[PDB]
Amino acid sequence: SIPEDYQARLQPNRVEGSYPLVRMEFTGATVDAPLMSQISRKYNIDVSILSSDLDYAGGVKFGMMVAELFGNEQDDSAAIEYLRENNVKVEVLGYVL
Amino acid sequence: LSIPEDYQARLQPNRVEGSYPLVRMEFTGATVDAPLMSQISRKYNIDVSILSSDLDYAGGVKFGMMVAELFGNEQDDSAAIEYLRENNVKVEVLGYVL
Ligand SMILES: [Cl-]
Repeated sequence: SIPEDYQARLQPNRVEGSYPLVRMEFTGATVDAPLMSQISRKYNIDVSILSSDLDYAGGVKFGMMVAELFGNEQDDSAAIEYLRENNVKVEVLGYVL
Repeated sequence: LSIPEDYQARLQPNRVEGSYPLVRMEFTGATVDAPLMSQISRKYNIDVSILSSDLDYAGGVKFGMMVAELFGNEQDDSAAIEYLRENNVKVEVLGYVL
């Protein structure tokens, strides 16, 4: 489920002037922390949230979020590995030009 | 419009020591097109602890709701809430979580 105007602009590889579009999955294995806040501060990422379907039930926060990550290549790569280190599953769908 | 049991039990009408606001934020096509959670995370040093979100993007518009606990100082969270409102996010302070 990716909006069609983002699809039309989605490329497989990173070109000049494009930014990663990610789908992030959260489960009861994901570290319990304000991770979007932390990468916003630590790596100078603007997390442009497109869609989310996160829920909290039975003591667990779970679901998915799709976001475009605005920053530079070094910073967005660092932020993606930080999220993976904290057990967010991150799929880099492509780069939005 | 639901809020998880365990949060409900801890949710107070007023701000006490060691409590933090729980907010419900509504996004419509009137909301400024900006990475607002990132912006308040930096500008006001707010940790946005997201409980639930139901945000969709269709037809050029992001819309829906997000419920989050806002961790920071009282001065900073009040400033961040006003910043969100100024950017046309509807913000309901549901209470304070102790
Ligand atoms: Cl946002």
